[PDB]
Amino acid sequence: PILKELENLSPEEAAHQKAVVETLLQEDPWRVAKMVKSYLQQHNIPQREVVDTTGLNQSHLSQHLNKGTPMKTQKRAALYTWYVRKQREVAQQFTHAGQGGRNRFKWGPASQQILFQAYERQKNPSKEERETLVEECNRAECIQRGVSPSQAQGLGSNLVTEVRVYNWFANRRKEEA
Amino acid sequence: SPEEAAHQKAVVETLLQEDPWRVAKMVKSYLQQHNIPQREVVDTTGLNQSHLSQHLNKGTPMKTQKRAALYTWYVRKQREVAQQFTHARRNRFKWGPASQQILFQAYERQKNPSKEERETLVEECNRAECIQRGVSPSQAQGLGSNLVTEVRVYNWFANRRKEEA
DNA sequence: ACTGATTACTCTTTAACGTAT
DNA sequence: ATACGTTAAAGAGTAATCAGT
Repeated sequence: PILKELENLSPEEAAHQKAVVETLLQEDPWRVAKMVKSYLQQHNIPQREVVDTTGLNQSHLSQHLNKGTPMKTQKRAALYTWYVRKQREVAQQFTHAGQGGRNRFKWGPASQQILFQAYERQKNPSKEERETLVEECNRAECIQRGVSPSQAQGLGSNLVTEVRVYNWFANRRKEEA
Repeated sequence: SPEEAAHQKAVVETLLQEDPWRVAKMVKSYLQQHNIPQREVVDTTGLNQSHLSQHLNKGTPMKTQKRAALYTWYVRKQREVAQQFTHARRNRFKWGPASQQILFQAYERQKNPSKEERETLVEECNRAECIQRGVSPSQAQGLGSNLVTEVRVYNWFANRRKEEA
């Protein structure tokens, strides 16, 4: 039971988790709202996940990350709690990945740029052209998350598939009209 | 409405011979003018929400049968509006464009009105709305869910005051 | 009165799907 | 494969209510 014991929280690292939340609760909530959002953009974490896990309101949340819409300390604490825990989950997600022993896919900005330029060359890409974009996009989402491309399976639902690539061109071609 | 019982068939029959995007911009203009929510459409007609919005706003095509259900509702709808304004679905209020520039203009003059300013602004907004729908401002009870009230003016100025954040 | 916090509702956007070649 | 025609899901904007100042 080695890996699951890493997974368990050492009492000291638990006090660190709680300490970080208290620190942010004394910082500018607008300042911490930026980084929560930017992190949610770095890993393309739907707010619905936060709304589901936290118990907050999508609008109050959306308002609080898009604008400096204030929110009471108790509710912000839940967001801050979820934040520090998710950091560990995504860390393991990638770490415990690449080896063998209900979120929706969302196109990341880096991949989007890759795809747009490719659409200019050939709007209806060959299957091999499509696959070569998958890895190139996967790598870009990997380096955007600061992880090695090897741990691409950690992207989870945000893992680019050849089917998803073709769809992008398909919908974007469908948007020609 | 037997006098026009088949006129409406002629309307929808015309409309479906008509260009799809043209009739789509038309109903949206109609909905925007009377501030009718797309919900009520989706509720009565039964077409998919996303499809309707993607069609009324961008030109996404749909089958004539589904298109006919919209046209049938559009023709129908005209009757209730005119009949109800003449008479003089818990839909939610929505501010109409002419009413906003009125309220916005009043904003710079006074961020925090008092009661008498709010209620005078009411009628002014109810005017423009009745005018925007080509009906005498006397028939404002027909605006119904879109009838401006004082509490709404306070809420408007309130919410617009929270803009600072 | 009013700020303040909070929310149900409405709708545009998005990725995905099936059908009929 | 491709085009369509169609849509569940995600999020931001809108109007609103309750309560502590």
